[PDB]
Amino acid sequence: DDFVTIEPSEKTFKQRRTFEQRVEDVRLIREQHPTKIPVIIERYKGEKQLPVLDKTKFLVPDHVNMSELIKIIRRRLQAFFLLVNGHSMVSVSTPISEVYESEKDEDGFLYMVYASQ
Amino acid sequence: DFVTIEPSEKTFKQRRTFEQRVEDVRLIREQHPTKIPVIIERYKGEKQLPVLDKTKFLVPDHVNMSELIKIIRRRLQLNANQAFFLLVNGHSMVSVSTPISEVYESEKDEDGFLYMVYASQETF
Amino acid sequence: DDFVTIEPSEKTFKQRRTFEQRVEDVRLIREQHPTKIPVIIERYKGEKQLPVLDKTKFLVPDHVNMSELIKIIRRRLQLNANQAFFLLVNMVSVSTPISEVYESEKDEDGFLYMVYASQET
Amino acid sequence: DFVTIEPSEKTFKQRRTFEQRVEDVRLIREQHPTKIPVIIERYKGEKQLPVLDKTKFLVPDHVNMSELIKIIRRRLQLNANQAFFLLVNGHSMVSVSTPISEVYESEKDEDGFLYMVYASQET
Repeated sequence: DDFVTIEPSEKTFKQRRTFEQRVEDVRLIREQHPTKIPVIIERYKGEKQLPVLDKTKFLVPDHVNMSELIKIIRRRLQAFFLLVNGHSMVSVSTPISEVYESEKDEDGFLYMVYASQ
Repeated sequence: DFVTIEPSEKTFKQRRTFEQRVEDVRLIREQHPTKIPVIIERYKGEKQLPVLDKTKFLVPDHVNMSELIKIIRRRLQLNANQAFFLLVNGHSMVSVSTPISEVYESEKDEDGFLYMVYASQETF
Repeated sequence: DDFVTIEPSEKTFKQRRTFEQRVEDVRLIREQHPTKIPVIIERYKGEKQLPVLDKTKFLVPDHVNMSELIKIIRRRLQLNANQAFFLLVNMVSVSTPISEVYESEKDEDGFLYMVYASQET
Repeated sequence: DFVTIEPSEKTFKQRRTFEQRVEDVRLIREQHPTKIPVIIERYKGEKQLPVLDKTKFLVPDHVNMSELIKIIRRRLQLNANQAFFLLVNGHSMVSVSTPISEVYESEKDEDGFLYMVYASQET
């Protein structure tokens, strides 16, 4: 009745922050952490089996391959797909720095979604 | 805000189960029957040589330790004046004339990989 | 309380000077210094760990080899021995005199181009 | 009229103790030997220019003041016509071609930081 629904989060990262805000975000973190890759990791739009994670923004050291990042997200989530830009599978031995070079967004973030296989 | 990931400092062996590594060796043997699977990493306390990016190597059966030493020396861009040691299983010093197929059958790990570590002279 | 590292202009040498300009730069410096090799040394585009070099254009005596050049640039960047620095031409033998590397690896414009990174690639 | 809200604002030196700052520098010296630690703040009575996104900077040794001025003008997103002065210890350096590593050796503060203030007027 008189209860208020207090909650996050209707919108994704790109919907909650403007392009100019995201560009400056990436600039600052790359200037402060030059050897880390800024990764946005969100739940796939359709997903309902896997749970939502507390945090969506990750600083990933250059040399960590996708396999270790997948393991880290698996543990944080407590059949798993980590899809770059919402659709792309990458070889799990690719270092995150190489994924960044080829798949980074125009805003400078690297976007990934996780989803049940 | 941002979650900072601390990278694992585990070696190749520590990152994979025995089942996984034995399977790896089998597949390598299937697809590369004339190659020795060699894991080469930096000596744990090394301070006079940098870390190489690649640690997983496929080495032809017929070469000697000297040829493998020269290949890794060149990846490191080392000078002739610069001492360099390749320790099998982190502690075994092999005659450079020894064929690698011989080092493999004699020093390979239980998992089927041949493990080596590289170090400078100042480390000793 | 985290520092911001500043970067000066990161336009590459080939973006800063046209082909015709670079050919003329080489013609002039080679007639001025016939025993020296004109070398362009630049940080790899993806490299962030190593600092940017203060200069791009180097005149390297004919007899100096890559091993000595690497030592000199490592000192210019104030690197410690355990820090990775890999210097790639446009890998070549580090004992070869740069005059011989120049003859076999020089660019169409007459410069010898090198790039450095924290990985051997 | 308008009510002018004027609250005091702490500078970097008022936010961090000398022992905090002097150790920050000594450590930056170890980790970034080719860089100069610079504090850049807006002049307290500045009436035109906006606030810079950050205060603590590492500047490569070879960058001269002319280059640094161009970099900060870009960070502030200024029009070309907007006046901008980058004052080292409150004064403009006559040579804008001296490497900041040399500026550091004559202008650093006791804590090891090199302090700059920017303003739209040189006096």
